[PDB]
Amino acid sequence: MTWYYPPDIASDLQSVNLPAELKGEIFACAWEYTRCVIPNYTNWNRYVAFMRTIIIGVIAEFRGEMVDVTASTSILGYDLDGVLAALFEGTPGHKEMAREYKTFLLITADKASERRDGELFRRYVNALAQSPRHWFRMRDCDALARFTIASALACNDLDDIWYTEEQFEILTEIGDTLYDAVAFYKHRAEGETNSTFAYMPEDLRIKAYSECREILWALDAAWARNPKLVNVINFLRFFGGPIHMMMRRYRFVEENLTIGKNTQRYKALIGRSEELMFPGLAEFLEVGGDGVCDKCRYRESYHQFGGVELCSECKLSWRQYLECFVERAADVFPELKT
Amino acid sequence: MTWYYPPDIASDLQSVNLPAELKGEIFACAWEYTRCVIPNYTNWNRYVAFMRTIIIGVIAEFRGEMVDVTASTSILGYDLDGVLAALFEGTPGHKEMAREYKTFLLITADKASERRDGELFRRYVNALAQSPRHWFRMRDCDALARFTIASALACNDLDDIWYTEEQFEILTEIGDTLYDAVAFYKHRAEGETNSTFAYMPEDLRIKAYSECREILWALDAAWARNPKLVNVINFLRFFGGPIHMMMRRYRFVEENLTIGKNTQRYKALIGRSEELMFPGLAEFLEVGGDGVCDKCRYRGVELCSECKLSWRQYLECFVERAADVFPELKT
Ligand SMILES: CC(C)=CCC/C(C)=C/CC/C(C)=C/CSP(=O)(O)OP(=O)(O)O
Ligand SMILES: CC(C)=CCC/C(C)=C/CC/C(C)=C/CSP(=O)(O)OP(=O)(O)O
Ligand SMILES: [Mg+2]
Ligand SMILES: [Mg+2]
Ligand SMILES: [Zn+2]
Ligand SMILES: [Zn+2]
Repeated sequence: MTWYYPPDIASDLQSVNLPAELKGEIFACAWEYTRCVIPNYTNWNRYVAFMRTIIIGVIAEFRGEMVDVTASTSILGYDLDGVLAALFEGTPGHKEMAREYKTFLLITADKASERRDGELFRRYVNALAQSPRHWFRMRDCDALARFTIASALACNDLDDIWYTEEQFEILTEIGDTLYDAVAFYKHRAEGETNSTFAYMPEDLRIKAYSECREILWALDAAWARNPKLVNVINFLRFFGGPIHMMMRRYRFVEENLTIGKNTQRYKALIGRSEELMFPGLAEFLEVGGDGVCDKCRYRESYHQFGGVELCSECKLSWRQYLECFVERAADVFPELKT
Repeated sequence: MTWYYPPDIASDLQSVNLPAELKGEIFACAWEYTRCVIPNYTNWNRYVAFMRTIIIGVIAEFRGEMVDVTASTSILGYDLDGVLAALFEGTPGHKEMAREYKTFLLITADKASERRDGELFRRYVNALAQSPRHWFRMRDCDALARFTIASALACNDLDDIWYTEEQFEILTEIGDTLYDAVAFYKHRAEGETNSTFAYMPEDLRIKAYSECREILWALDAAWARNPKLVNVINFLRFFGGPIHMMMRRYRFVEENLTIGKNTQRYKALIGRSEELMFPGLAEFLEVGGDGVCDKCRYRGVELCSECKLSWRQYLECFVERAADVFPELKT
């Protein structure tokens, strides 16, 4: 396996002590993922900037101690605010997407370090189980799903396209449900905190893929004749499982071409929430951080999922929320009712 | 489960007696295939023209009797040459792509009808096994591969991009190998005449997918900073397996989100070669028709030990042949 990627990023990470071999695999992952889920572009500078947000994120996912968004320094030799400005300067969601990405670095770096055992990560894992709507919003930011919808419009110079909050919530729910359904087994093997069907009932995993895919086709059909909006649908379609066959990050080939097998720091970051946290996350962490249910089983710190275990009365509410996805979709996207 | 597709094609096939639910299924298939392997467009008119070629093709592929390019009239209520001009007028391969398509209609509708037993089809299936280069050229046309590369350029108003014969051959070999690797099982339980790894040793299936996927990543890299060539790469990448997860035609849900389980007629049509057959097919049929190898078993053809190894060396050779054809891979 040779690692192929544009030379623009081939001398990235000069300040960073990792094997050249590993820099290679990281650069390739950012290229592969960018080309899979933003398969069209008009703006090379934004494309590469997006690639650089994936380079930092890949590193954060497996060596949290190397990435500290709180230090407000160079991150891995990159000036993060300026990379974020190259990407989104003059798009509707610049400031909010800079928050989305910093939240992703903060949480992913904590999860992939000692700091996993700290207050921020405990509050976050607990806050995931607050509610099914809360789950999908945090999972959105963990997967950079609305960040990548914003990035796909930006990289095609669509600086005038945007969505309501509820519209982002439906689009990312479709994307994340589709991915999380295909990535189930892989996520379990890893002991993930962040996988839809650690929380959502396993017996709905096939039905929920099917429903999401179908709605996606329905919105796609409704958006016909506007080729700009194809960049949003393509993100979700290509992210929602297909990347498992396409990216060397995954083991389709290896598996013989088959699919299916310190409370101060918290309070300081909460005070920096306008900088570091997506709109609403600080509230999510204050309300859900300690658990919201007496029967749900929390751990004192964080071939099985590593998160909160929902009690069976909570799981019904999760089941029921999944089961009214079509109505919740048609609701924010009236064009589906037609 | 209901069928979703732009309302532009929702009243196609008014001349065709089929249940509205099968029309719906066919419209969905064409809409879903188009969006999957041509994920961008600028030219909606050309995009609908492409969907309609897929609509006709879906119907040829399961009821050959309902499609006859030979009869020189409208096909399933479409003016075929008109859909093809809507798609390709001003593009560099209009005449060739029209011949390409017509060959697909000719061979697909024979395969899926009584004509399956004719000289023309008998010669075509023997011609598949002439050589591995021949297989990939004919598989190309059976899958509308280069037809779809051309349509991806057209649907994005790239009226001036084209490839040499050699360059299409490699591009479609990438796509057809990736697709045929993944679709192996779907095709074994179908008894396809047209599957790569019925000819290519089955053990190279995994290697080949890997290597094709690796070359497609190398090509993608080389073509960086030229957004218009993404439409070529995107076709091969999304055609080559990922459609099994994305289109309802396939069984990803139903399999629990898993992948991996007369001679007068013949001579009349050769006489209409410039109209009905891709450049060179006539020859492939003339020379290949009665088999090429004393040892190979003809009547899909079953290859001898000598031939099977020659095909092996042709697969193993792929990187060299791609780099030969596309200097951009060497660097
Ligand atoms: C920047 C980012 C979102 C992730 C870094 C690794 C990358 C780029 C993976 C491919 C994109 C996916 C599937 C992200 C889901 S977050 P996940 O942790 O569930 O991804 P995984 O399933 O482990 O690949
Ligand atoms: C336009 C066309 C070429 C085919 C008509 C039906 C469609 C739209 C199928 C999907 C496109 C593919 C993968 C073509 C392979 S032909 P095959 O018969 O070997 O593929 P199969 O696996 O049976 O779909
Ligand atoms: Mg992960
Ligand atoms: Mg078929
Ligand atoms: Zn509970
Ligand atoms: Zn032989």
